[PDB]
Amino acid sequence: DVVYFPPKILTSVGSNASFHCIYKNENQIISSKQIVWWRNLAEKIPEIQYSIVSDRVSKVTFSNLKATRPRGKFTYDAVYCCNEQACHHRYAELYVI
Amino acid sequence: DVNINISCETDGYLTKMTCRWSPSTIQSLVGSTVQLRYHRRSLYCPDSPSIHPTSEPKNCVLQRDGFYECVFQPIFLLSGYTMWIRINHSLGSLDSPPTCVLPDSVVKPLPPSNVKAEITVNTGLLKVSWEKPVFPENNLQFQIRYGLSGKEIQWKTHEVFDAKSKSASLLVSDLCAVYVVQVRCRRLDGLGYWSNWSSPAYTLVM
Amino acid sequence: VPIQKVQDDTKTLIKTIVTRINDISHTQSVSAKQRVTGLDFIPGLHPILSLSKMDQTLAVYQQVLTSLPSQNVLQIANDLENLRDLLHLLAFSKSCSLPESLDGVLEASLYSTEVVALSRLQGSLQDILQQLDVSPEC
Ligand SMILES: *[C@@H]1O[C@H](CO)[C@@H](O)[C@H](O)[C@H]1NC(C)=O
Repeated sequence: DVVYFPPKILTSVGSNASFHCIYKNENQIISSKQIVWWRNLAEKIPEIQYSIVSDRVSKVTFSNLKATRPRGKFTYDAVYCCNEQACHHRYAELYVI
Repeated sequence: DVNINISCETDGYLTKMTCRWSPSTIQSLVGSTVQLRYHRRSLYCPDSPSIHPTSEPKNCVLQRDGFYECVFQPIFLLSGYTMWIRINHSLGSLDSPPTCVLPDSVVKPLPPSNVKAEITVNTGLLKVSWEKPVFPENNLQFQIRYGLSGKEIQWKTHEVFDAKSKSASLLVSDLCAVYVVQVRCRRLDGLGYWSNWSSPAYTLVM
Repeated sequence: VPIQKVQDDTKTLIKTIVTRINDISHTQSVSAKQRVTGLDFIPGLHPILSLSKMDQTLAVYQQVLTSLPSQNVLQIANDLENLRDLLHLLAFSKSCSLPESLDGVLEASLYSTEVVALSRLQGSLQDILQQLDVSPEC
């Protein structure tokens, strides 16, 4: 299971938004250095934007947010907390208007 | 006169099929309902359609032209749709002769896109080029109409039967005139309608 | 019924579904090889070799796509149903016969379910199409 802090973010263009995540891999929390972030399972977010809040909580910071381009019915971007190559099904909903 | 003809047309995206029929012979007979019934066969149409005992009603909407339109969405591209008109009168019911339509065979493709027209002055030929629509995947035939841009276009048509042809060269009488070109397509086997004419393409001259 | 025509219509239908999935922009960018945990019930890279394996794979993809609330997936599910019927018609040729965590992943992660389902479906269909040139065993 994964936990996002916060589960959802609603913001406007140009603002900054940060997501925290906890990755409990098969009953053991992996090191925050092992956690990587993905965007809509399509492209890895540059490691420059990552921030190690603590040994277990990873943080991603978005600067000068661009308006989220809708992909059909999906008007939000799915942010994924992943344990290296292996991602999880649960994602964070990022709304940029 | 229960000889009502039902015509169906599948959109260029193969997402829905609209069927049209006229109740012009039944409007006088009031006090009874008229609705479209249909039955779907897993694959293809039988050689001789038959009124299957088990059918389902389809909701049709009356249009301003007086015809009823029934839209099937989603569709089963390779399923045979047997449909007919049922009149449920107080004395009983009457059924029109059933017809079976295969949605794959009544597809109206989208017009060819990325239509380009260029005049090669080195040879004096009008070169037309286009890109086939996304659908259908079957081999297509193309027809090109071209003429001098003006008040009343005097159209000329050229038929292209090469399925793998992506261009056509036409010898025009006036090399210094601006021509307008539009292209439409249809299934090579003729099992379907002609597409609409593409967005007009214009040549240059200098 | 001409079996050659059934095979040609099967190839045309497979190409149609592949093109439809290609038209959904947000699906082509997702790597079908990159594994996602929690969605192991969605036939990833199973070496599809028999007709019954193709049928069960397409039935799984059909059941998954049926739950999604989009009309594109509903249409793809209907096309897959037609493809399955075509596969049964092709099976009757060579004289041979053929025989719940989804709710939680749909409720919590609809986007992941749709994306992974469509990417795996595209990969499976490209494998079936590429293997249709070689006579497949029952
Ligand atoms: C948002 O991030 C940018 C990135 O450099 C920074 O300059 C700006 O000060 C941040 N805004 C706030 C309110 O923190």
